[PDB]
Amino acid sequence: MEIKEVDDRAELLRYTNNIPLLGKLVNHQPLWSTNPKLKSFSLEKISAPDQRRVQEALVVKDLLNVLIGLEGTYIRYFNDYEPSDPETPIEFKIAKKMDPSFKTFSRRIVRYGKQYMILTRAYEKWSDTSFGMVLQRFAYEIRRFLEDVYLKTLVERLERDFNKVPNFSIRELEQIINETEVNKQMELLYNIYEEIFREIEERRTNESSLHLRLMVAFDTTVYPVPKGGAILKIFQQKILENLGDRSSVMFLKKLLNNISQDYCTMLYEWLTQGILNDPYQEFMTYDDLERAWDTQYFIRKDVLLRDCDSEEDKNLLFKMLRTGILLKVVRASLQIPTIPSNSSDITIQEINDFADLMEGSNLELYVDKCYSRANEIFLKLFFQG
Amino acid sequence: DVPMSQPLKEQEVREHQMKKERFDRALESKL
Amino acid sequence: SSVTLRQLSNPYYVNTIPEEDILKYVSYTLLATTSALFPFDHEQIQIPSKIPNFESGLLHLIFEAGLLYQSLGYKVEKFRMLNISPMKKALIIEISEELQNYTAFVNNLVSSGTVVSLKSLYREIYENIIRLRIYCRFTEHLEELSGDTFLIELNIFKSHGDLTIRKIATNLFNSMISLYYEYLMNWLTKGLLRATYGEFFIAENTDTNGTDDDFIYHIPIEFNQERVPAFIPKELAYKIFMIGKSYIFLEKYCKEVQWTN
Repeated sequence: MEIKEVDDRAELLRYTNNIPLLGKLVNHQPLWSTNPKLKSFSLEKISAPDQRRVQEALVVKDLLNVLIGLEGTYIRYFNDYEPSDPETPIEFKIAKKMDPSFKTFSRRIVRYGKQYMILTRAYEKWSDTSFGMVLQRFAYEIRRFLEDVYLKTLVERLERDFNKVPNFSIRELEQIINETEVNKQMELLYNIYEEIFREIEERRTNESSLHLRLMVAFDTTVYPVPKGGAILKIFQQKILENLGDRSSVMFLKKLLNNISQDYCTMLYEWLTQGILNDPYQEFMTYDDLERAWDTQYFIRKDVLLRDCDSEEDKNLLFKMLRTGILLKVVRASLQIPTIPSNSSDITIQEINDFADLMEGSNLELYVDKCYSRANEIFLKLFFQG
Repeated sequence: DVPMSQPLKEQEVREHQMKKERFDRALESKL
Repeated sequence: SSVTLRQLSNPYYVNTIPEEDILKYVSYTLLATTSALFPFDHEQIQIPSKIPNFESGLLHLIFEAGLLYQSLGYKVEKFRMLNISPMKKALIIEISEELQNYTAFVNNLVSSGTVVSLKSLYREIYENIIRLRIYCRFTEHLEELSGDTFLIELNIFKSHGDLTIRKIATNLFNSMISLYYEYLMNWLTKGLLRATYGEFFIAENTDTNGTDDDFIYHIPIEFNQERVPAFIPKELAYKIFMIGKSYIFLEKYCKEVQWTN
């Protein structure tokens, strides 16, 4: 094929003021549609039987590039695709002159390429500090998936076979994508992306407790981002949607198990030490005062683990708050950063598995233990000290 | 059905709690 | 029969640069050096026309590391030539450490002979690209910022959900804070305020005005509560101040040097 003279240049973007911390800091290749670079090939010239195999080879080469977000020779980015503006929709043009069997396979395969680009873009966006902590960890997990699985498969299994296997065909390509369940994992992640995304678009679009209260307010602010419990709930819902699919739920559970580690760590310290450190505002609660004893408390309704429209959850919520508050008071009175395991003889194990804690009335017992420790320590000091 | 009152202790207990709450709420509403 | 799909596609790429030539000059570009194949300028990488857009796009991604590497190297030199807070140097040192690690990594992959494709290359270097991206953003306007400011931002990043962010933010912090520790020691054991560049909350009071220029009633030490960092409880920040102030009082005016020493 003939080559058009196009002067491309790789360079750093000069302005990063609106670029996510982990986003791309460089420019991009010009699009085919503006700077073709190669002379067009008509396809029809090689459409005959026994020429067709070559057309297939060319199509597969394109799919390999499509799967990592690059256009190919006969598969081109959508005309209104705008690589310099990462809001742009992702779509592809398939040369109409391509054998229809390929056009069919291509649509089935390109779809994963679309998910790839979207997910890649999504985790980059999510690196911003405006996003919740759990979501940031999720973004991390996505990124790792892509390197660990998605591309691992593409690079070591598929490109390698294109290069070395005499009978590799587009038929096998589809088979591999599915038999390794990489596509399944992509779909699950993708579906999560869409759910989060949709929820965000909605976020963008839109007294029964008095006997036990202190100076506490219910924070009903609906955040643009489903931080804290709001993300965790999505995962729970996705598990419910996937019930009966053991592979899927195991996958999803691994993600939940990973993203929830920091949340439950934050919770642990609040409940066993009274120490809450929530720079990303994920937590179910926060207080005033960032003399200073007139602490007001707030309940972040929007990031709670339980909606608390039931008596049991309301009771649990308040016990949890009290637990942490009692502990905070003790630390303040003793002027200690921490309350030791050598205090009241109650051992509170760390939360190892968030979902396990949410499952069954485990919060209730876990919290009762926590509460009890806070209470016994508090009482010891107040009565005897 | 028999046109009868529900039990009396319960009626009084409810009155006591409502009265206590009426008082408490007179204050809770500002405090 | 035995012909593979690549072998079949080859006749249409005859006028383009083969993978081997690309690989042979890519590593040089990754280390931000230039080459005939990739005429890398002080800023831009010229991309010759014999590289198709598919490959160009992949190379824009691969080469990001060279571009980031180049940028970081330039600022390291920028700072090397300046008299700056040792805590900034701590960051500079960490940048250099990362660049050294990058280098070793790249050379390992390249010299191993195991990179036979750009896709493989991209996947392997991918993590390092990210690490560089992180440093590149963290070091923006490094020269406009004070050492405390960075410690504060690092503390925020240390809680970030991303694990690489935590590792880097943590390590950068640790490097810098260890010098904050040293500043505190200089103050605590010597009563010394040195090379603070305003980054330390205790400062020499140079605001003299004739009366007491000989420091008879006043010892010229400021306690800038507003500059006290998050990791030092106010009570201690003040206590720290008074320890060094007392050290000075004592050593300078009472002259109980043997004890003091």
